[PDB]
Amino acid sequence: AMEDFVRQCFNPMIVELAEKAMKEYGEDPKIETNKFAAICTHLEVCFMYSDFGHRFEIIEGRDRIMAWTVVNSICNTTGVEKPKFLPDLYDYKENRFIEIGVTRREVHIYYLEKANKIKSEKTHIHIFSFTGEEMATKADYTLDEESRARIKTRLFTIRQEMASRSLWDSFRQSERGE
Ligand SMILES: Cc1cc(O)c(=O)c(O)cc1C(=O)O
Ligand SMILES: [Mn+2]
Ligand SMILES: [Mn+2]
Repeated sequence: AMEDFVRQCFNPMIVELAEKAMKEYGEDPKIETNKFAAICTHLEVCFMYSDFGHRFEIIEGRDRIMAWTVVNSICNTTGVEKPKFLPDLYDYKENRFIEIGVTRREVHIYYLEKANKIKSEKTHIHIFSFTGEEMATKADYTLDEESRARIKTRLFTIRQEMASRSLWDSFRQSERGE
């Protein structure tokens, strides 16, 4: 049911990118169905965020070779510190990487996990929940209210579609994909 749900509510490119990523690391998306849904969800949010501005460089969704090529290449032309971990976007207006978090838990909680994981980076953090809460570094939310409203609407809709299908309770308790 969860596998059908994802093949039906995300566009084939997101599904294929997610499915490929899982199968390369030896994860079956027919088994790790919550993870599958989360990877698709987070991918879609990153694509939506980029699309609301050539203000953003999409790093998430690329193979590792291309992602590091995009990163090293931004760093050499801007001078900005090289992150330890692949972030999700680069913002050419504010001249900072963005790490995008999508969480079934509280936003402050997942914010802290992110901020701790990348403690020594100057990467901007933007957390979304499936409840329409966000939290971002210095309460700087990067996007305009409308672009953020679209993302929150899309995430709430995924939640409710999952609930229509009696999948939400599994998904929200499953913390995998975070
Ligand atoms: C959990 C995780 C979450 C992310 O938001 C992310 O952007 C990412 O690139 C990777 C992972 C991850 O599986 O390490
Ligand atoms: Mn990422
Ligand atoms: Mn992310």
